[PDB]
Order: sequence, then structure tokens, then C-alpha cells
Amino acid sequence: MIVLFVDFDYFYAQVEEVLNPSLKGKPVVVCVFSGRFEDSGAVATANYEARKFGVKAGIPIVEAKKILPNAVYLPMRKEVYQQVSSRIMNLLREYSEKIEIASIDEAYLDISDKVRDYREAYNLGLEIKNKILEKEKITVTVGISKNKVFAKIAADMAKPNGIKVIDDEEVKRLIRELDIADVPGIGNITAEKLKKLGINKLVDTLSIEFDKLKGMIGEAKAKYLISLARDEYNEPIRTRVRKSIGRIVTMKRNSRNLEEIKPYLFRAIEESYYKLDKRIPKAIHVVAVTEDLDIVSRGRTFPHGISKETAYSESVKLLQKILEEDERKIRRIGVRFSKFIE
DNA sequence: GGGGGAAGGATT
DNA sequence: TCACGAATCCTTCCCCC
Ligand SMILES: Cc1cn([C@H]2C[C@H](O)[C@@H](COP(=O)(O)OP(=O)(O)OP(=O)(O)O)O2)c(=O)[nH]c1=O
Ligand SMILES: *P(=O)(O)OC[C@@H]1CC[C@H](n2ccc(N)nc2=O)O1
Ligand SMILES: [Ca+2]
Ligand SMILES: [Ca+2]
Ligand SMILES: [Mg+2]
Ligand SMILES: [Mg+2]
Ligand SMILES: [Mg+2]
Repeated sequence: MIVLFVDFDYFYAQVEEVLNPSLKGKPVVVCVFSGRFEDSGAVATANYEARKFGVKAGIPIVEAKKILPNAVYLPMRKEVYQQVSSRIMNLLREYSEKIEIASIDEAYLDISDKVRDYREAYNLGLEIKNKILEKEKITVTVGISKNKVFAKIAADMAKPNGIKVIDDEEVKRLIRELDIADVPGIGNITAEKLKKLGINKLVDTLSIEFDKLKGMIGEAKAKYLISLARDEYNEPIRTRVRKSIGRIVTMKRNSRNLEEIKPYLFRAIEESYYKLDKRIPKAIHVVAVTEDLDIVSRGRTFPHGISKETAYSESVKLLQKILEEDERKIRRIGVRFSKFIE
């Protein structure tokens, strides 16, 4: 297997540079509000000219402006970013039938049907970079290796506007030398957890008794890290099929009033059924988040598919059960659907 | 004890 | 941002043989 990973560079701000080329080479900051329009918002992303002086993703725009008051600040245009992304993903599909779209700016390709060496993989990567630049004026970073994990790590090491191969020998080296915290799927927790078990590299997981790891981080992760460390990881490039689909919305205030909560619950159902599309669930859960941010949840499985009308009627019954069996005030409410037909 | 299943916490 | 709330793992609890 040869896997190629593509990560679009500083994507939202780069799209703004493409739609207004006069911006290129000057600081550009894309602002995100998350529906909270009474303030200045936050930096969604900034181009490298802005990052150079400390304007980085996540900081409040009021703080960014104290650093670069004369940068160009643009509110997010999510629908445009999504459209440009979708067009680029379509360009990538021409290079492989085996593609996994991981996010709005990330895709994996299994290119094993077209190349079986890294020199030609690199050439294919160059062609992809040129094609996306030609057609959409977007620069990207390409990572190439023997599996998804090292392909992503390769792109992380090479961005922006990069291309990097991690060949078989470099994989072996990284298994010994790469900080296990930089492995995809390992957050701040887990990382600290296995640092307390003496594990700092992928190779270290081979000198623990397995159940000790497993006990700390769980069976799935343990198997994951060990298979990486043994250089046996080979997960296919494929469209991920969800096991559940849902939506949980925040109410304007705490409530324990059924009639007050219902419109929110119904909104969650409508949004969920849009997401479901042609998928038909046989199970429904109602999920309540209490004011202290705990979860209370109740599910039902049917021997048949759930119509939207049954989703409405059953969700109220489940919510009624939640209200009867727990005394806490509810702040967020929604539904999750699972057990899909076919 | 443990098969079976649901609640709901934990993690990315 | 795409990592606020979705999706997924998985421990704990509980029924009851
Ligand atoms: C997109 C995103 C990344 N991160 C983290 C992941 C990293 O630690 C770091 C950057 O990850 P990256 O993957 O490098 O960010 P990105 O490539 O998706 O974004 P951009 O194109 O704008 O440059 O920030 C978030 O916390 N939230 C997010 O929404
Ligand atoms: P991981 O490697 O740290 O993160 C992997 C993916 C990226 C997004 C998604 N994610 C991460 C963190 C949180 N809090 N929520 C998410 O959905 O995991
Ligand atoms: Ca968001
Ligand atoms: Ca419990
Ligand atoms: Mg990117
Ligand atoms: Mg990304
Ligand atoms: Mg990490």
C-alpha cells in the first residue's frame, strides 16, 4: 500500500486570497462567530503573514487587532469554502477510486493501483499539487507513506506548500524517534496517560504487558498504537459509514417544562432527519444535557424503521421518562439515531 | 459469576 | 477553523439465569 494525504494550506484564509488576489502577501484573518454576533468573534485561521506576528487561530479578534490592527479581517464564508473544497475533492477523485474525505481540507488516497514505488508516488503528488493550483489556485501539502497515519504525519512535517515522502526506512526511524503525542488519534489525555507508563515513542508500546496498556487507554487505541509500532497498520482508505447520526441543541434557558423543551427537541429531530437523508434508523435516543453539563439519556429500538412522525412521538415519551426519573434542570436537548436498515 | 443490554462518562 | 458539539469507545450498573 501507498497512501497519499492532501491538506489544503491555511484553507479558509487561502480561499479569501483566491477570491481577492490583492490580499496575497499581506496579513489576512478569517473571523468566526459561531452564531454569537454581539462581539468581535475569534480567529478561525490566518495566513502565514499574520501568523508571523502572533495572530493565530483561536484568539479573540479584539486581541488579534491589538497585534495587527491593519490586517485584513474577513468574516467566514463557510458555503464558499465548502464549494471550493468540494471541487478540489472532485479533482482528487480522478487520481484514485479509493479516497477518504476526512474534513473540509483533508483527504486520503490509496494510490496503490497506479504506483508501486515512492519515486512515482512523489511524481503523482507533484501532479496533484500542480492540478489543484492550475484549476483552483490553491496550494496544498502532500504527505506520502505506507499507511494513513504516516501519510498525515508527513504532511504535518511539510506544510505549507510542501510534499514529503516517509519511506519504509523513515517509518522505522519514526517508530523509534517520533513523539507518540504527534500520532494522529492521541490527544493530550492518553499522551499523558501513557507517559506515566513510560511510553514516549511508538516503539515503547512493545515493552508493556498489553493489559496494562489496554487498561489505561482502551482496547481500540492499544491495538492501534501497537500495530503502528510493529509496522503492521494497514487500515483501508474508505468512506466512513456512521453508526449514529444526531443533533443536540442548546436551549435559551434551563427548563423542566415539557412544552418549553419540545420545540428544541423537534428542531433537533428535523436537523437529524436532514442529515439521515436516505438512511433509515431503527433506534432512537433522546439525550438531555443538565445545567451542570451531565448527560441523561433514554433509548428505544424498534423492529422496523422510524418514520419522522414516530421520531416525534417516541422522543416525547423518552423525554417524559427523563423528566420523571431525574430532577435536574435541562439545558441542552436532542436525539441520536442508530441501527440503520440495509 | 457472567450473558445480555442500557445508561452515560470519556475521548478525539 | 474542521476540534462546541458530533461521533465513537467503553466502563459501570443492573436484570436475572
Ligand atoms: C481545524 C482545527 C485544528 N486544530 C488544532 C489542530 C492542531 O493542533 C492545530 C492545527 O492543525 P492543522 O491540521 O494543521 O490545521 P488545519 O490545517 O486544519 O488548518 P488550516 O488550514 O487553517 O491551517 O490546531 C484545532 O484545535 N481546532 C480546529 O478546528
Ligand atoms: P486527535 O488526533 O487529537 O483528533 C482527531 C480528530 C480531529 C477532530 C476530532 N476531534 C478532536 C477533538 C475534539 N474535542 N473533538 C473532535 O471531534 O478528532
Ligand atoms: Ca464550528
Ligand atoms: Ca451509571
Ligand atoms: Mg490545512
Ligand atoms: Mg484540517
Ligand atoms: Mg496529539
